[PDB]
Formats: sequence, structure tokens, C-alpha cells
Amino acid sequence: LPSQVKVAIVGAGMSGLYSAWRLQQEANCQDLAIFERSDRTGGRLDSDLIEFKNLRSDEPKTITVKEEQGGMRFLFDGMDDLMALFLKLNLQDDIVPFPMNSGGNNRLFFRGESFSVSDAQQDDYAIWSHLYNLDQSEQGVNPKDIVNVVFNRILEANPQFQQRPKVRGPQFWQDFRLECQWKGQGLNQWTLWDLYTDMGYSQECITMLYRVLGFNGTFLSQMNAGVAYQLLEDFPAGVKFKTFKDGFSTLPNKLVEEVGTNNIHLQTTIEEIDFNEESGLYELSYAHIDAHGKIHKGLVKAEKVILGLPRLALEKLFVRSNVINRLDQDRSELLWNTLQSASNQPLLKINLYYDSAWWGRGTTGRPAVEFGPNFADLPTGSVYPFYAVNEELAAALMYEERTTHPSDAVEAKLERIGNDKYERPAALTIYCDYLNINFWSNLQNIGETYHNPKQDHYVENVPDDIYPASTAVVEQATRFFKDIFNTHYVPAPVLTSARIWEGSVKFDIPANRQFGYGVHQWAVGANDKEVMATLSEPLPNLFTCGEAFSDYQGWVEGALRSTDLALEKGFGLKPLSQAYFESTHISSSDAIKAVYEENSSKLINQYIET
Amino acid sequence: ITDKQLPSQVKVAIVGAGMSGLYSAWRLQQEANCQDLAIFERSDRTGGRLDSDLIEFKNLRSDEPKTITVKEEQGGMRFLFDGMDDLMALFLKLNLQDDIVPFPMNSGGNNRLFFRGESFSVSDAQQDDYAIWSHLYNLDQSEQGVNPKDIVNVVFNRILEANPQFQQRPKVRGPQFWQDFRLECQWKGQGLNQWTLWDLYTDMGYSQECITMLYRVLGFNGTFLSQMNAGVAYQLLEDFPAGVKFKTFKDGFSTLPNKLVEEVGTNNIHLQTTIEEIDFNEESGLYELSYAHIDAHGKIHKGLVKAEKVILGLPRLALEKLFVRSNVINRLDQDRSELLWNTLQSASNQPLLKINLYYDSAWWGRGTTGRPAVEFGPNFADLPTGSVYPFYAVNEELAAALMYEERTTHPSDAVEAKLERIGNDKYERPAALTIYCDYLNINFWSNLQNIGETYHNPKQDHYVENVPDDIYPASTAVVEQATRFFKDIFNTHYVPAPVLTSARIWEGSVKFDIPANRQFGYGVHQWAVGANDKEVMATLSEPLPNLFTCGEAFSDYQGWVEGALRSTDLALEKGFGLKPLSQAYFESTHISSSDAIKAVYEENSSKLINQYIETNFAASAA
Ligand SMILES: Cc1cc2nc3c(=O)[nH]c(=O)nc-3n(C[C@H](O)[C@H](O)[C@H](O)COP(=O)(O)OP(=O)(O)OC[C@H]3O[C@@H](n4cnc5c(N)ncnc54)[C@H](O)[C@@H]3O)c2cc1C
Ligand SMILES: Cc1cc2nc3c(=O)[nH]c(=O)nc-3n(C[C@H](O)[C@H](O)[C@H](O)COP(=O)(O)OP(=O)(O)OC[C@H]3O[C@@H](n4cnc5c(N)ncnc54)[C@H](O)[C@@H]3O)c2cc1C
Ligand SMILES: [Cl-]
Ligand SMILES: [Cl-]
Ligand SMILES: [Cl-]
Ligand SMILES: [Cl-]
Ligand SMILES: [Cl-]
Ligand SMILES: [Cl-]
Ligand SMILES: [Cl-]
Ligand SMILES: [Pt+2]
Repeated sequence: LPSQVKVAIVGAGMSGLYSAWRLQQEANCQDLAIFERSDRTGGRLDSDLIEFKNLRSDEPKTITVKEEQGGMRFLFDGMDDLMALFLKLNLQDDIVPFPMNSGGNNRLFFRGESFSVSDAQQDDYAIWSHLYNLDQSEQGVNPKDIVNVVFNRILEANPQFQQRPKVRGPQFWQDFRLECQWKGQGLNQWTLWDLYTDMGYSQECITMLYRVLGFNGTFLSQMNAGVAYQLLEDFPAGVKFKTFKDGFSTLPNKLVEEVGTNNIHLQTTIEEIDFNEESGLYELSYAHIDAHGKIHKGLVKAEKVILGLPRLALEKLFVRSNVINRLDQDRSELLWNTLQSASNQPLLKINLYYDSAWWGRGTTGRPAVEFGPNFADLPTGSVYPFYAVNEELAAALMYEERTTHPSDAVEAKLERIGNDKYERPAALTIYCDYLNINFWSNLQNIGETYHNPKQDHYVENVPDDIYPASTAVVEQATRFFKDIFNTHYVPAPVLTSARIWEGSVKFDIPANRQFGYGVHQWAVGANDKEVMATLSEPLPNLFTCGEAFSDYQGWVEGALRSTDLALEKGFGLKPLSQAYFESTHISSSDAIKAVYEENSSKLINQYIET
Repeated sequence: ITDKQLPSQVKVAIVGAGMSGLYSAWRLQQEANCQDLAIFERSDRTGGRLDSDLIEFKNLRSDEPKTITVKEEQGGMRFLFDGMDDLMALFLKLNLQDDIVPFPMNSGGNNRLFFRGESFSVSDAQQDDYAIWSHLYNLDQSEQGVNPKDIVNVVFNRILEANPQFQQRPKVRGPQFWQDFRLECQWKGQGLNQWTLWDLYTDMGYSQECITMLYRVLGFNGTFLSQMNAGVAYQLLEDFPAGVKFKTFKDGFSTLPNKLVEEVGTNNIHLQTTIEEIDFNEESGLYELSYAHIDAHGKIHKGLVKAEKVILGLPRLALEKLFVRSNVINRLDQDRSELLWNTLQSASNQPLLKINLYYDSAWWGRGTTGRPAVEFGPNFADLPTGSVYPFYAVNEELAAALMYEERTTHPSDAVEAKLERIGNDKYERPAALTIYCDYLNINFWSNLQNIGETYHNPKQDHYVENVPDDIYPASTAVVEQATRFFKDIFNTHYVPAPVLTSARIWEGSVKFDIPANRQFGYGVHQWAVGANDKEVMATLSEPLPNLFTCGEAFSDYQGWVEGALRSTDLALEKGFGLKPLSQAYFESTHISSSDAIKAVYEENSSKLINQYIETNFAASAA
């Protein structure tokens, strides 16, 4: 319960932990503290470890499902800050594949018709002509290949944009959206809806576009077209995403240990930020619920202030705080408009757990649904299968990342392992954005809290950070699963969770029962070179960082890079990828690929081949 | 004529020169003798969300009339003689009754529909038991062979049958009914205010293909996808009874607030005066209103007005801005201020927009298309246009024709010919198309508006005699796509460029320094999921002692001027002891305002029909 600190960090998200960690390590500022709003660290990183009772055997005592309510995946290219963080933190031996497809057998459900990725391919993509009244010119082409055709049109309209990096990372995309024009106007002045239309595409075609992709905010929200293509063309050809074995929460979990649980104060809401004139310290007025559930209002002084906060928290602090008025109005207006520049993008994940996976060939008569998104123009948006932690399955996925062409024997081993996973506990995730949020988030307040009566027959221990879905959600989830997997058989989940990442301004819903917005993306007209400059140090010795106003939004790496900019401006710390390269003479990506290649080889030799 | 010089102290400080704040002052003056009030309005115009366009075209086919006028509306439009008794009384007590004219809603089936890539008529969609919707949507068997719109009727009946304890069945389903409906009827154990329509239909088993069909054919998709509760959603939808006979004003809806200014006195209304924060001084006992004024030469004066009573005829977002910026939201029970803040969040902000394309003549008539002409009423599409309304130049003979058609009956031979001729005539005068849409389509137009050059027909002065200044034209991009959609909706390749356009986006910003007056409130408000509006209305009628709130935003009858009226009637009852206007009217006349206005309108339409259509025995002429 400190009273003064050299450096006050607000938010135990990734932005605030990474800050604490870089200051303690590389600048030896051992007079800091993180004040966190809720009763938990990690922010929009919430992973779930649920353990089931083995009902079919006895050799495994319990089995364990790893489910993600927030972040799930990362990549070895384009995220050199995150790979550096992983490596310096020694989390690299826990990285496993996050496969994204089932060789064509993932489901698609559109305009009342359920079918597969291989199916939609048939007959020169003919089915899309049947579900949508497309122009002749939009017939006979993979829908998702239209996104590449538009991208290539933009490039051919912008000869001055000669940037063609092997990896199209944040820098590239910032340059793309601020320097590239359509019809004389930079892409940050356009939406995809207006762009595609202007280009001559039919509205049937556009609707087909923002349905197949699962997320529609790229077309129907206020985000601009240039940042839209950062999120689309983040999926090149053979993308091999990765995750952590025990869930993404291992990252902030490990950052907690290295920072010290005694330097982090949960359930402490910083309420206003004043600046003391004579003393020269920032004064941060807080509100802290003790271990006995009773409120204290108090104050903490600071020489330097680090807000690892998303847009809506910042605005709440702007409105409430006393320093806004202690400021030039034109400047204060600038700040506000600066805060209005990245759109809030609500997301939700709903997780349904089963005693075993019913979407396999054995129980549907259709080609097994394995991994990756099952896309539908229902309110589900995307649906992702998640399976129980199994070291042998992880190793088979590692063999298949370089699938190449296995021998007949490996193909048999692979079929066996893929089959085994359907007999262990598993779970499905509904994951959607923008237009579908309202469907699920009010349906969540309809009905009772869902409780499988035989839930103790199945699960040994459920954690506390699990807020179940309503009976209404489980009914409609089940009705949409029947449609998507084209099956009569969808049993009741043994266990459910709901998470609506949509910011609120309403008092007295339980503080840890509601959560900030999912992600943020640069709005129309925002110039983010300018806004990031302003937000790194909007006030002397007050800094801001996080995913919200980053150049890699929607991803931890954005929070990382954005915090690197506040540490550079404030404490002269070189970017983390860059400090790593100069001490090792190998980029964090080349190192992580080397180390993972070794680990994967060790697992492939122990469970699959040689 | 309005000018500027500001008072230091007043008994009653009215914030806002919208319908609500103008109405406040008028009732206070007439019915309370409160001649110590002032109206401080944010912008350079009275009326609020009520913005009529008067546009003089050159008459090029004659010299007989020098100019021809197209009354277009960027804001308020239309009203009903039933269910709107405060507005009917207001009309009468202000002597506006002789201006009312019909507001037609159909072309006898010739209106267009454009869905899932196909263009067709209202008559087409009815053929073969509504077959076409089964071809455009992958509907379940039990949602086939029915008018899409009747599914809304059937669900309405089903909610009642499921609520036998709700026995209210009035001849006019008014604000009181719908409030009781949304707060007393339940579905699966939960009040309708706990439901969205999206969730509700999906629970009742409708396919998503059906629900999509529904929210596109209704023209407005906010009743399903926004956060307004299923209860108030039905108030909007079943506000259209059997024979829909809407009324509007001859010269446009600006008639109303303009007349109110003349009666309250322009010297009491200070334009370009934004109230910024409200404190409460305890020793003097008066509210303190920090304002900012732009004088006639674009120069700012900062000052204070005191008041014993304060009246906020402001929508949600304006109230929120005052709340955040104000001092009397501190020094209260934090539980109190939090209750007020949450209370302010209970009405969803619903954006709306209108984009008006004007033509020297109506190219969508029989003679320039070779097909059955489109006449009046919305043309519906799942394109981003939403609804498309044709509007015609003011013509008193045309209004007499419509006053006759209203009472459809059975015209003689000679009358049927005159009506046909009058309807052909409206296509040979200047006319306008109006794109009108909400929620999900807002982002299409509002961002497209920021694309391209400002639209300007170079030969516009050949056609237009006087354009106002509160006309902000549409981007060239907006004109291009607007044309693209018209080509589809109207099933032709012949959509000429307009001579003039205007765009009006009723969507709030929280940004400082938006173009100019571009700061426009949200379009309407509808009660959100979970909102008990009975309680909210009580709270907001006097959230602070001697500080009152009113307007459409948190009203009985959202979306409508009548809502602003009934809400203000509640603040005036609460603070100055004034019975509702429709009730005070009734007690002074012993006839309801709706009965009284119906009578008057009957006589006036009699006079006009005798002047232009039929002298009762033989047809008239001109
Ligand atoms: C559904 C979803 C899926 C995602 N998937 C991925 C993925 O696959 N890969 C990926 O790389 N990224 C993913 N992300 C992004 C990732 O979750 C975030 O970008 C990252 O955690 C950003 O952290 P941050 O510190 O910037 O913000 P946050 O983690 O949101 O941290 C903000 C913190 O500040 C606290 N706070 C706010 N106001 C106050 C206050 N006044 N006082 C005290 N504390 C306060 C909050 O409680 C919170 O702990 C996903 C996000 C979501 C929502
Ligand atoms: C497109 C559209 C069509 C409509 N059509 C119809 C129709 O056909 N029939 C019908 O009955 N209704 C219709 N309406 C509804 C009608 O516009 C409103 O219901 C009604 O005008 C509500 O007025 P009000 O006084 O409550 O608020 P407003 O009209 O919004 O007035 C508020 C005023 O307060 C001022 N103000 C705001 N903040 C401040 C501040 N801080 N200080 C000082 N002044 C401030 C604003 O400048 C504004 O003039 C329509 C609305 C729209 C958007
Ligand atoms: Cl089991
Ligand atoms: Cl696939
Ligand atoms: Cl094309
Ligand atoms: Cl019609
Ligand atoms: Cl659709
Ligand atoms: Cl066309
Ligand atoms: Cl056409
Ligand atoms: Pt079809």
C-alpha cells in the first residue's frame, strides 16, 4: 500500500507488466508499482485450464482442456518483440502449433446452407453464385481471393509505394495506410465498404465478403481501409500460427513472477490524475477494495506515470481527472480528438465444453472437423475447436507443420492420433465481432445461468474466473452448431463460459464481471503517426501505451511495440527486438525458429518418426 | 430575425431551442404568466432536429408562376390525427390547422423493392402467395407463403395471447399502452424490455434468413440489431395501423417551431449560446450556467446566467456532455450521481440520415420510363439506401387530389380522369429523391460523404433560383452511389445527375472542432434493453430540485415530436403544476384535440376538393 513511487504504472495488462519488467531489468528503476483495476493480472489475456474426470479409462487420472477467453495465437514472423520477450523469459519450450484448417473439411454455413471448404471449392466455386446474387464478374472465384485482387489494385494505383518486404509487418502497414491513396485520398480516409463499392463490386458480393471472413467490422465498422488490410493480409499462404501449451496466460503469469507479486496491487482503480504544482509529483487518486470487500479511497504520488490503458479507460480518466482543466483548451481538445482516433472493436468468445468431441466423422457421418475456424453468416461468426492437452497430439501437429508428404506409415499414425482426440474432453468457441455482438450480449441476460446437473460427474475442479453462459446462449449455440456441423447430434455442454469484450460506462455491474473492448483499429481520418507521437508522452512525464493506439492492433505485439515507444521516449530504452539483436547478433525470430525447430524435432522423434 | 445580448439573471433558464425548449417557454408564458425566462440555444437556428428545406426552382415551362418550390425535409416530417393529442392541441392553439395536407404512403403497388440482387414492385412481391421471398431467402417451410410484414403482426398477436393478464385493448394504441406493453408483457418469464427483437425472434424459432428478410424489408434495421429493447421496437413497428393516413404541413414542418418563436418572442431566444457547465450556488440558492456565445462577428463571449429554475430540453448526448463538464455532479452522494449517469444511458442513441437528391423533373414517372409510375411512399431495399421516398413540388391542386384519394371511395368517370391528369402533372415539375436509413447503413453514407469533391452541378443556376445556407451538399461519391442504387431500385439505366443535393447525418460526435455546425445530435432515441422507462422518466423529470429535463430522448413516444411534448408536459406538471396540454385543451373545449382537428381538417379538405376536383355534382377544374 505505497504512498510515493518513482514510477507509477496503471494496468496489469501486458502493457503494464512489460513496462515494469523492462524498467526493473534494463534500467534498474526499483521504485515502481502497478495498480490494477480488477482482481486479476493479464488484462485481455485470460486462458482457462479445466480438468475433467477420465470416464473411459483409468491410466490418465484426469484430463485437461486448455481454453482461451482472450488471446490465443501468435506467429514467429513479424512479432520480434514478442519472440524476444518469450526468449528472454524462457517460455519458448512451451510453444506448440495452432493449426488453422482441416484439409478442406472445416465447415461453412451461408444463407441456410451447410457445406465444407472442399465443397465450396467444387465446380469452380459455383456454390457462391448460388447463395448470392453476384455479378457475372464476381462468379467463379474464391471469395477470399477477392481481397487479394483489391490489394493488388491498390498497389498498382500507387507506384510510389515500392515497399515489398518479405514480412509485411507493422511498419509496412502504417506506411501502406498513410501513404497509399484511392481516388486521390489516402486509405485512412476510406472504409472497405466504401472502397469495394466504389471499385464496382455488387452489394451481394460485399455481403458475401464480410460474412465468410467471420469478422465484419473490417467492412461495417468505422475502421479505415488501410488498417483493414493489416488484419486481412496478416494471413499469407502457409501461415503456421503458434500458441502456448498451457494457454496464452503463461506470458503475463511469468511476467508476474519476475516483477514480484509485492509490486502489483489488484482491485485498485486509479480514479483521477492530478499534478502537484509545488511538489512536482503526479498525484493519482485511487479506490481499493481490501481483502474484506470494503472500500478505501486513497492517493499515490509519482515522479513518472505509465498508463498501459486502452482507449475507454483513458477517456474515463480524462473526464474524471483534474489535470485536463489544468491545460490549454486547444491542447486538451487535441488530446480528446487524439483519443477518438482508434475505433473500439467489441469481441466475444463463448466456450462450450463437452465430455468428448462430437464433430468427428464417427459421430456425424461427414468428414471430421479438425482445427481452424468454421465460418458462418449466423451470429456465431467463427467457431473454433479446442481439444484436451495431449503431448502426442501436439507432436503430430508439429510433424504436420512441415507436413510435406508423410510415408504411408506416418499417415496411419497421424490418422490414429487425430482420431484419439475425439474421445477426450474438448470444447467449442464462438468467436465473433461488431455486428454479432448485440445478438449474443443481450441473449446472455435471457434465461437462467446454465448448469449441467451432472457437471460433477464430468469435471473435477472448475476455476473462479469462469462466468457461464445463460441457458438462452446454450440453446442458440446448440441450434447454430447443428446447422454448421450439419448434424442432428449436439449434446448439452458439461460446462460453459461467456466473455463479452465490450466496454461499459454503466456503474454497478460487478467490476470483474465486465471487461473493456476487445481490440481497437484506426478509424477513418486518423493519422496514427501523429496520434502515436502525441500519446507516447501527451504530458511531461506521463506516458501511454498498449494495443489500443499501437501499429499492430489486435495483437500482444502491438502492446509491446507501443510500450517500447513510451520506454524509448521516457527512459531511453531501445526497442526490445533491437536490444536483443545487438546482444546476440541474431533476430529474435531467427532464434525462436531455431529453438522451436529443435523442440519440434525432439517431439517428432519421440512420438512420430525415426 | 434573431439577435444577441445576454441577461444576467432569470427566473427560468431554458437550455435548447428545440421543440421541447420552445414548447416549454410558450406554455410557461401563456399558461403560467412566467415572463422572466430565456432560451439559450447552441446553434444559429431554432428548431433543433427539425430542419425543413425550402428551395425555389425557376419555372422554365411558364412565366406564370415566377418560381416553383420544393419543400424537402432533412428532419421532421409527418404526424397522425390519432395518438398524438398534445401535438393536435398545439396545432390548434397555435392556429396551424389550415396548413395540414395528406402525406401519402403508396403507389397502388407500383412502389419498388430491391432485395438480394432483384428489382421488383410491391405488386410483384404479392404474386403467387408471396412466392418471391422464398426465392430470395432460404426460409423455413413455415415462414414461406406469407407477407414478410405479417410475420411481425403474427408475433405481436403471439405475445398478447401468451400474456392473458394484459387485457388492455384500446382503439388507439398510444404511448401509455406501449409503455404498459413493454413493461407488463413477458416472454419466457422476462419482461419485453429485457429482450431485443433479434434475440426474441431467434428464441421463437425464426431462421436467421427470415430475421434478415424482416429487418431489411422494414427499411430500418435498428429494431433488430441495435440495443433498443423488443418492447419499444414494437411501438415503432405497430405504430402503422390499418389504413395508414399520415399528415404533414403544406410549407413544411419548420412551420411549427417558427410559429412558436413568433409567440415566445425572438428577444428571449439567444442563438449561438452553448451552455457548458451548471453549478449550484448555495448562498444565493440559484443555479449558475456558464455559457459561451458567438456574436454576429464570430467572436466569443464567456459568461454566466443565474436561474431559480432550469429546464433541459436536451437529448441524451447533450445531457451527458453537460454532466461530465459540470460541477453539481460533484458534491453529491456518489450513489446519486451514479444513478443519474446510469439513468442517462437508458435510451439507445439511434443515428439517422437523409440524403436529398433534387431533379428539375421527376424522371420516375410513367412518361419517361414506359412503366407504371412510382408515386408516393417508401421504396424499400437491402442496398445501403434503406428507404427511398419521392417528394414533389408544392402544388395546391395536387394536395386537393390527394385529399380526395384519402377518402378513396369511388370516383366518377370525370373525376378519375382529372386525378390521373393531376398525378401525371407532378412529374413535369421539380422533384426530389430522399435516401432515409438508420443503424447498420449509417456507416456506409457517413464515410462515403467524406470521399470525393463536394457535389455541384455546374449548370445549377439555370434551374435553381435561391438555395439557403444550412444546405450542406453531398460528396460526389455520395451522388455516384446514390445514382447506382436508384438505377437498381427503379429498374432503369436512366437516372440523370441531380441539379442540387443535401446531406444530413443525424449522428453524434464527441469530437471538438467538427467542420462547422456539423455537430448534430443523434437522430432518435429508443429505450434500451433492461430499461424500466417508467422509473427513468420519473428520475429525469427533476433529477435535481428546480432542474428539469424533457425532450424526445427519454420520452413516452420516442422518434416523434409528440414525444418531446409529452416529456415536457411532465416537467411542467412536476415543476409549475400545469396539466398536460391535451388535457387542458379538453377541459377548456369539452372536445378532444384529435376530434377537434379531425373536424377542422374535414372542412378544409371539403373546401379544397370543391375548389379543384368535384363541385359535388360535376367536376371542378383549373
Ligand atoms: C477476444 C480477444 C482475442 C485476442 N486474441 C489475440 C491473439 O490471438 N493474439 C494476440 O497477439 N492478441 C490477441 N488479443 C489481444 C490481447 O488480448 C491484447 O492486445 C493485450 O492483452 C493488450 O494488453 P494491454 O495492456 O494493451 O491492454 P489490456 O490487457 O486490456 O490491459 C489493460 C489493463 O488496465 C486495467 N485498467 C484499466 N483502467 C484502469 C484503472 N483506471 N486503474 C487500474 N487499472 C486499470 C484493466 O483492468 C486491464 O487489466 C486478443 C484480444 C481479445 C479481446
Ligand atoms: C430524420 C428525422 C426525421 C424525423 N421525422 C419526424 C416526423 O415525421 N415526425 C415527428 O413527430 N418527429 C420526427 N422526428 C423527431 C423530431 O426530430 C424530434 O423528436 C424532436 O425534434 C425532438 O426535439 P427536442 O426538443 O426534444 O430535441 P432537439 O430537437 O434535438 O433540440 C435540442 C436542441 O438543444 C440544443 N443544444 C444541445 N446541447 C446544448 C447545450 N449544451 N447548450 C445549449 N443548447 C444545446 C441543440 O442545438 C438543439 O437545437 C424526426 C427526427 C429525425 C432525426
Ligand atoms: Cl472421458
Ligand atoms: Cl479447411
Ligand atoms: Cl469487380
Ligand atoms: Cl405501393
Ligand atoms: Cl444477407
Ligand atoms: Cl448499375
Ligand atoms: Cl439496372
Ligand atoms: Pt438464392
